Amino acid sequence: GSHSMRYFFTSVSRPGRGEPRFIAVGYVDDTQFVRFDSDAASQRMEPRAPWIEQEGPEYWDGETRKVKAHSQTHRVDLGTLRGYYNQSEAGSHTVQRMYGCDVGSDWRFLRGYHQYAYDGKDYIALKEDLRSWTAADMAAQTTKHKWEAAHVAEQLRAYLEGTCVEWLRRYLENGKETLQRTDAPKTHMTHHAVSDHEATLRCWALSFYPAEITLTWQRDGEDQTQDTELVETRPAGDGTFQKWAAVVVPSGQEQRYTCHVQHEGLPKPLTLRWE
Amino acid sequence: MIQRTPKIQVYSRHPAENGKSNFLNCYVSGFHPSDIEVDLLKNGERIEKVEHSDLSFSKDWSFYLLYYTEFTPTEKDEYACRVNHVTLSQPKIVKWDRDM
Amino acid sequence: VEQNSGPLSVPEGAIASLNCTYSDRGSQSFFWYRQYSGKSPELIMFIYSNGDKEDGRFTAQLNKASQYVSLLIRDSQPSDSATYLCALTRGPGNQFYFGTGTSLTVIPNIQNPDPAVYQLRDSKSSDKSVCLFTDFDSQTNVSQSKDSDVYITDKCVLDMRSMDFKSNSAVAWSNKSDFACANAFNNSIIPEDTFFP
Amino acid sequence: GAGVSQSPRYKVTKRGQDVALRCDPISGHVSLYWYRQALGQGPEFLTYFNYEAQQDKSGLPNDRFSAERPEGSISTLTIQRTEQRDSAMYRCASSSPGGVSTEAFFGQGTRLTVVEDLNKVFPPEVAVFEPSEAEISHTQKATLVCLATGFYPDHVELSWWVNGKEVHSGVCTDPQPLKEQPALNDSRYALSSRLRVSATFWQDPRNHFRCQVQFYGLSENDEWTQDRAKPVTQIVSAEAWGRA
Amino acid sequence: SLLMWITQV
Repeated sequence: GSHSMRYFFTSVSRPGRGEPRFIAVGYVDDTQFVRFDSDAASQRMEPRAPWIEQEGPEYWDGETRKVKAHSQTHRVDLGTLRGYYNQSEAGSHTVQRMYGCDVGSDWRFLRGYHQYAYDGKDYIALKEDLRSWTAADMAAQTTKHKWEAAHVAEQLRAYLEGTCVEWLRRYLENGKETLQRTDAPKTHMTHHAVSDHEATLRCWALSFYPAEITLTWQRDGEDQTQDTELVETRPAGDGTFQKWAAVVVPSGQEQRYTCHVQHEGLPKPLTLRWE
Repeated sequence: MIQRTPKIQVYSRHPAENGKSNFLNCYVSGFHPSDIEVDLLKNGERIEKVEHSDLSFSKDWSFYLLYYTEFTPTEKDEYACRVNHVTLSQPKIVKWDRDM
Repeated sequence: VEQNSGPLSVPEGAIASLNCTYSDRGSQSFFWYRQYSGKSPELIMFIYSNGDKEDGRFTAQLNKASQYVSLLIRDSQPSDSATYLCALTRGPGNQFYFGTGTSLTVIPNIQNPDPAVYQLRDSKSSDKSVCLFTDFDSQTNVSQSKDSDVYITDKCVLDMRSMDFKSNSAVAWSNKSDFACANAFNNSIIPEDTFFP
Repeated sequence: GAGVSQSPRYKVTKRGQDVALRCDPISGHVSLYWYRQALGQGPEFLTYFNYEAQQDKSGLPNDRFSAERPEGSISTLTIQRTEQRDSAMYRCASSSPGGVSTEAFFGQGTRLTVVEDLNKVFPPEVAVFEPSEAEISHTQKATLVCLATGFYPDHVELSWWVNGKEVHSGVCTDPQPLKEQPALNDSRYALSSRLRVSATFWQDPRNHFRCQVQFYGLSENDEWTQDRAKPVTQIVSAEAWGRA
Repeated sequence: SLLMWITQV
């Protein structure tokens, strides 16, 4: 159904140890496709997916020029933000940036966004209308007054609606076998006795895509989402994801409990039980 | 200035089985700042050939990295993930449990 | 960025119209530059919003649907005589494109014509001599196809700011000849009542 | 600095030698563009930079042309093995102080002329012609005429000086010079100018008129084997006092 | 594809 393209940028100062470290990465949905690293030997935007490699020399030269311009801009932003917040030269600080666009089932423009962060907290963010900003504090309003004067929102809105979507559409067609696939989760349950009284029932879900998944537990019909040990949806390493949810149960009452699983690739949601 | 303590998860790519080709993973996530040390251990001592993913982050600006390496698990061998970070008073080790 | 074909000639005090089209519909910022003879281009106006933008006598107009820009010089003086350049950029960090340029020449209104061909002596040596054809209205224009030895320059609009008095002048000389100063400008159609002393 | 500053202003070069055109932009301007402008045409695009990195090289006419901007400020366009067809007015320009979009601020430019033989370079012979008898009686005004002749290439800046101070009122100079021998390609040039004042101002012997002509020819490092004087960058003047 | 960006904070 819905899809998205997003670029993530990180810039970290290393005072008296060369230039700031700059890492940029591009995603389509939950599949990474490009990267750039300022410490790497190549000094180029490199491919991190099979389907992007078919792009000619003009694409890669163009992306290298643009990502180099990002790198050098966020280098200045570090110096600017240090002066804004009145911090010492020797201290290390972080600048994070994210932008991109979403699309619906029809591949039309759903929404866009463009956000900044300094030392973990939110700095400045483009609102959903793409014509106005949200300033976190004193310093963010200084940047807001500059960017309202420079008509930056009008420039970003044109990209996010126009260009961002056209490239997202084009990547989805290029990597049809990778991006538009939908791998179903391979589920199974496992039993482990904690004590004479207690017993744990873990409900797995392996090798699925995309990462959006729901694993809830029920005690004979009704939900009991409290006392359910969830974990982060973690990457397997080969493109697919993993997740599990565990519950503590009295010994000899395992078949009362059931694990409900919901996923895009699943036509109907699976209901698991202990053997 | 905010700091976030990393959340560690040690696990295999595919279901573990003795004497088979597999990839050991360590998924550090939900941490800030980005500067972090991660090693994969084998019975105490570290492994040399250990690749990692590119630096990215989640909606709350917290970073995530996947450190990984090829390995052959057995009955007797124990693997783990040692992680050091500014938020931690000492390097935290997390043992690989086969059913977690 | 294809611009209108020069040159262009406009009377003094009249509305001069300059136009320019462009292919790239994604162009954000548009500019009008002015380049005097042997000088660098200087900015007159910038425009990005549609419709008109007035700045004194100059009035720019952008139509991003029909994708053209235009500059309208109202009550044009002789000092407006320049090559007007249109310019645009897709945005900050991108290439900065320029049109080919239209060569504007605002024809000065000489309200008191008094045509005359005067002879002038060189202060270094008496032998060297030159003929000054001056104080003629803009309807007249010169020509140089006389001889190999004889040289004749084009028009030159001088402007006495204190006295408020324009004057089109022209210069003609020979290297070595029995050079007729009366019959120097006999190539071009000079006025009927020109003063020969 | 305050504005954009190129160097050199004018440059003569022997055919086959290399040249380096300098461009010092405005402080803090991210973008820096290069252009060449042929006689009676708009600025043709060559190349540009964002911060340090040269962007698209496609606009550079051939592989002899090259450009750098190593420390992210001063750029340097470099033409190797020059040819006569490389001769043009090379302009640079900067924009975008702190990344925000602005106009392109232009430099003064570099007039490059690639000459086949250095012996064809000549400085101008200047001469001031005094006003006519008939002009003062007829129009009650006095027109001085200056005439810089026999110079090559077209590297000249004419100016009038009344009593040791430059004047722009009442002055007219030709937009282009004339070829002394139009048939030949390497022909010398000739330029004329007119300074018009009142009859009373000319007739006063106090006033001192002077036609100054700055010429740009060869530099100090250019070799010179011929017997006549080296045709270097120089001011050639000519003067005439008042009389009644 | 990245947007061309030089605009500073």
